[PDB]
Amino acid sequence: KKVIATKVLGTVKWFNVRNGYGFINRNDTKEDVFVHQTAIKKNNPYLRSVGDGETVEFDVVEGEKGAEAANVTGPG
RNA sequence: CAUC
Repeated sequence: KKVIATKVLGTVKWFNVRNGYGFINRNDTKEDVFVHQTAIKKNNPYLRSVGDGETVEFDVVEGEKGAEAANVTGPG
Protein backbone atom coordinates (compact mmCIF):
# COMPACT_ATOMS: atom_id res chain seq x y z
CA LYS A 1 0.00 0.00 0.00
CA LYS A 2 2.59 2.60 0.99
CA VAL A 3 4.49 4.05 -1.94
CA ILE A 4 8.24 4.34 -1.51
CA ALA A 5 9.27 5.35 -4.99
CA THR A 6 7.62 6.12 -8.33
CA LYS A 7 8.70 5.94 -11.91
CA VAL A 8 11.52 3.59 -11.20
CA LEU A 9 13.19 1.91 -14.17
CA GLY A 10 14.53 -1.58 -13.93
CA THR A 11 15.44 -4.75 -15.75
CA VAL A 12 13.47 -8.03 -15.26
CA LYS A 13 15.82 -10.59 -13.80
CA TRP A 14 13.37 -13.39 -14.23
CA PHE A 15 9.63 -13.89 -14.26
CA ASN A 16 8.05 -17.31 -13.87
CA VAL A 17 4.59 -17.67 -15.30
CA ARG A 18 3.99 -20.93 -13.52
CA ASN A 19 4.52 -19.47 -10.07
CA GLY A 20 3.27 -16.05 -11.03
CA TYR A 21 6.18 -14.04 -9.72
CA GLY A 22 9.66 -12.77 -10.39
CA PHE A 23 12.27 -10.13 -9.63
CA ILE A 24 13.17 -6.83 -11.22
CA ASN A 25 16.53 -5.28 -10.61
CA ARG A 26 16.27 -1.53 -9.98
CA ASN A 27 18.46 0.54 -12.24
CA ASP A 28 18.81 3.20 -9.55
CA THR A 29 19.95 1.11 -6.64
CA LYS A 30 20.80 -2.19 -8.25
CA GLU A 31 18.62 -4.07 -5.77
CA ASP A 32 16.12 -6.76 -6.69
CA VAL A 33 12.52 -6.07 -6.09
CA PHE A 34 9.80 -8.69 -5.91
CA VAL A 35 7.09 -8.57 -8.54
CA HIS A 36 3.86 -10.50 -8.46
CA GLN A 37 1.82 -11.02 -11.54
CA THR A 38 -1.10 -8.93 -10.25
CA ALA A 39 1.24 -5.96 -10.05
CA ILE A 40 1.82 -5.92 -13.79
CA LYS A 41 -0.43 -3.71 -15.86
CA LYS A 42 -2.51 -5.40 -18.58
CA ASN A 43 -0.66 -6.14 -21.88
CA ASN A 44 -1.75 -4.80 -25.32
CA PRO A 45 -0.15 -7.76 -27.18
CA TYR A 46 -0.30 -14.08 -20.13
CA LEU A 47 -2.11 -10.92 -19.86
CA ARG A 48 -0.05 -10.02 -16.89
CA SER A 49 3.50 -10.86 -17.54
CA VAL A 50 6.92 -9.42 -18.21
CA GLY A 51 9.87 -10.91 -19.98
CA ASP A 52 13.31 -11.70 -18.74
CA GLY A 53 15.78 -8.99 -19.64
CA GLU A 54 13.18 -6.38 -20.46
CA THR A 55 13.23 -2.82 -19.17
CA VAL A 56 10.17 -1.84 -17.20
CA GLU A 57 8.86 1.10 -15.22
CA PHE A 58 7.23 0.68 -11.88
CA ASP A 59 6.44 1.97 -8.45
CA VAL A 60 8.03 0.50 -5.36
CA VAL A 61 5.70 -0.11 -2.50
CA GLU A 62 5.70 -1.67 0.94
CA GLY A 63 4.38 -5.21 0.95
CA GLU A 64 4.06 -7.57 3.88
CA LYS A 65 7.38 -9.17 3.15
CA GLY A 66 9.37 -6.27 1.84
CA ALA A 67 9.66 -3.94 -1.10
CA GLU A 68 7.69 -4.92 -4.10
CA ALA A 69 6.96 -3.53 -7.51
CA ALA A 70 3.63 -1.99 -8.39
CA ASN A 71 2.04 -0.64 -11.53
CA VAL A 72 4.57 -2.31 -13.77
CA THR A 73 4.65 -1.08 -17.33
CA GLY A 74 6.89 -0.49 -20.23
CA PRO A 75 9.21 2.46 -20.00
CA GLY A 76 7.16 5.52 -20.76
C1' C B 1 3.18 -14.02 -3.58
C1' A B 2 10.30 -13.92 -2.16
C1' U B 3 15.37 -16.63 -6.07
C1' C B 4 11.78 -20.24 -9.85
